Amino acid sequence: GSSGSSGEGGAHKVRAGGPGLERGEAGVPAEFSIWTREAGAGGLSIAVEGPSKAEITFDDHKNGSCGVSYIAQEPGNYEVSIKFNDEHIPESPYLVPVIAPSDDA
Repeated sequence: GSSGSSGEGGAHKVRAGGPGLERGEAGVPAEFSIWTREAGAGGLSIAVEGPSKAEITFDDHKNGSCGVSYIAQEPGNYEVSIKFNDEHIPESPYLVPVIAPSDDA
């Protein structure tokens, strides 16, 4: 069995959602906040994979949220794999269909 190690939460007990996850754009930074007000504590991993290389920036702003952003030089469906405390959540990996924005000048 075990001795006794406190630890509540767990991958499943982790939700993620943002205005960027739903959809993204090529050349534009896609930010998104992760709702971790359920799980007790744990690490977080982000990996954006797709037809091209995507930039990633992690900056701890507060204890509540961290704020993660990623830019895709090329359009396409970037699959961002999110692992909590070394565990795959029922919401990952994520599929963000990025596209190249066409502006008329």
